[PDB]
Amino acid sequence: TMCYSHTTTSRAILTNCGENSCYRKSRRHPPKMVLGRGCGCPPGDDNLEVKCCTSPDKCNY
Amino acid sequence: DAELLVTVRGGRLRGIRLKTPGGPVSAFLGIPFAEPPMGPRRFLPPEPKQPWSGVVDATTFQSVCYQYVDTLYPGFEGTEMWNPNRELSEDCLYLNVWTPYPRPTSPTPVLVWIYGGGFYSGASSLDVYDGRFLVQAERTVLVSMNYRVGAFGFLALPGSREAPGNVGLLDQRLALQWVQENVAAFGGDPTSVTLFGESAGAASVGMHLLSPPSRGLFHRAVLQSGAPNGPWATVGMGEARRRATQLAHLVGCPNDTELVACLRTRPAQVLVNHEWHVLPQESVFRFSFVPVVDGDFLSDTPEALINAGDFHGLQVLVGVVKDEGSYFLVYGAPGFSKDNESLISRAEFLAGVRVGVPQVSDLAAEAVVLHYTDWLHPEDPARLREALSDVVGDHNVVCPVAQLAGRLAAQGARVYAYVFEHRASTLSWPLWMGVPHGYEIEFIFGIPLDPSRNYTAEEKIFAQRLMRYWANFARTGDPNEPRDPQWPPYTAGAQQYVSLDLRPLEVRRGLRAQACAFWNRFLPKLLSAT
Ligand SMILES: *[C@@H]1O[C@H](CO[C@@H]2O[C@@H](C)[C@@H](O)[C@@H](O)[C@@H]2O)[C@@H](O[C@@H]2O[C@H](CO)[C@@H](O[C@@H]3O[C@H](CO)[C@@H](O)[C@H](O)[C@@H]3O)[C@H](O)[C@H]2NC(C)=O)[C@H](O)[C@H]1NC(C)=O
Ligand SMILES: *[C@@H]1O[C@H](CO)[C@@H](O)[C@H](O)[C@H]1NC(C)=O
Repeated sequence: TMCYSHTTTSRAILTNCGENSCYRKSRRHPPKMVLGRGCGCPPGDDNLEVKCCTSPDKCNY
Repeated sequence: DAELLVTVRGGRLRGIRLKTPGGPVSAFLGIPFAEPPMGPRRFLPPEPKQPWSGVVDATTFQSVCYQYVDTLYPGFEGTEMWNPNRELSEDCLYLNVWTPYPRPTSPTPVLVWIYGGGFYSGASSLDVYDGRFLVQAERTVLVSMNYRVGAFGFLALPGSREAPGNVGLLDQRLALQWVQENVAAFGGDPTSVTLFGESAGAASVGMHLLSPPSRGLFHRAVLQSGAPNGPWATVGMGEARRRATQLAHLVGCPNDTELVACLRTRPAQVLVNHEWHVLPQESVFRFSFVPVVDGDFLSDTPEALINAGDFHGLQVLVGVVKDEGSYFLVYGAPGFSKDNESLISRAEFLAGVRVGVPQVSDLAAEAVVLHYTDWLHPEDPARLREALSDVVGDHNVVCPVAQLAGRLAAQGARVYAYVFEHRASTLSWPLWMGVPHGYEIEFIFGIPLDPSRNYTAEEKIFAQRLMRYWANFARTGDPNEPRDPQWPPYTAGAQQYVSLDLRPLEVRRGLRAQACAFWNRFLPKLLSAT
């Protein structure tokens, strides 16, 4: 799968996650700032919400 | 040209000339004004740049101050146009000078730009901040600096020397001092300096008005869409110590000296990773590290200083866009997205009120709902969308600004006020957002004059009309084009302001007067009792 990729301090690029899943890290409560996008499916937390997905392309937007 | 060569107190510079439809302009980009605040200097007040041998390349912009990058909407211009357009660095204290070609012979009035971005972001190199058209069209000198944002600029352990706080405002002040001692080199008059800024930039401006060590550094102020007395603009010593201590726990940091010594060893990115965690509640239009009321830079709260202050001798220009609130709602208010028309239900509206008005009793929220519901149309989605837009915009911007303007005008200052009501034809945000936060800027700098951009003809004229208003204010303290429609001062009684759009000057009354009484007079009485 083709998903977005970036940290807190880099612009969003496209990357080939492949058969893995994607993720969208964000602040759980408002303001819901996006803090990350990439490959895999990492744990979130009280302050960090993670959203996972598998398809289609650009699904972690 | 020998006009692209200039000598300042610290050494020689080599500028670049810039093309514009009306003629060339000389630019000096990325002049160091401070010793780079890295290593053991992170968090400290800035130190002045030491004299250099040789010629400094001032042809290009310098590094952006280390910051979070807003990536809500990947590939979207509406958010990306505010993002860093140069590599991030802690070595970021540089400023920029634009001056007419040829260099003026008589000392010309200076305009200093302080950018906004919620004290967590921003940069002097962003395209929308280009000095070239304003300097060419009006022959003033234009200066703009980078100042430290986020933790690097505003993390405070109040009372400590290792992290006193407010150091990004001190960055701004150092650049202003540089202007006093170097601006003649470019043809500028240090006895005529006007500060202007948008959002956090405007809040910054307002704080320089309230901090005596800054008063010798400028003569006039323009505050666009922001005010020091905004609920997002300052934070107490209690909260600021809590927030910085939270952050130090997140990055693993065990005595205030030990705490900052530890913090200074962490890579910049590790600090930005954790910035958003330390925010207390659920809210939009709230930022982690902002200016602290510590007794130093501010001797009291912005409100107490505004109320007590003497402002004779001052000209201030203040204003707001038509829809201050709308931009922020997509950062967490239920039902809001830029990818549809956000026609929310009443249930979403009520939940959104709690988000756009953080930290209040349930009773206070019912009061807001009371005032902002049309009881003839209590459930109409479009109206509920505009109303929550107003709630957030009024609380955070229009009503702080309006109160500031009334207190200044009554206490000496000569005040002029505007509302900016033109939606740019090139605007990339949807139509329900209207004229949002920060979309008057591109016209004030006359970005529509740029050939490579797709602005209409009436907008080119409009922009030049605006640049004239702003330049007239900088020269004389009066935007009025002498002579023959006229823009009247704002006073607390008559409360006159002007609309700025393609149509000519229209004079109205009351900056959202009914709402402001709720926020400034009643709400405080309610919270002081419940
Ligand atoms: C206008 O847009 C908003 C925001 O939706 C966003 O834009 C859309 C085009 C899609 O790409 C969405 O994925 C995207 O978030 C819409 O509001 C959202 O509606 C959905 C349901 O339609 C909400 O999801 C639900 O969440 C609850 C828990 O809160 C769950 O129980 C449900 O199972 C379901 O997942 C979502 O929370 C909400 N987004 C938020 C938080 O703002 C809105 O419906 C849309 N209006 C239209 C379609 O005209
Ligand atoms: C102006 O509009 C044209 C339409 O074809 C487009 O190709 C170009 O990229 C636009 N330039 C901008 C957005 O400044």
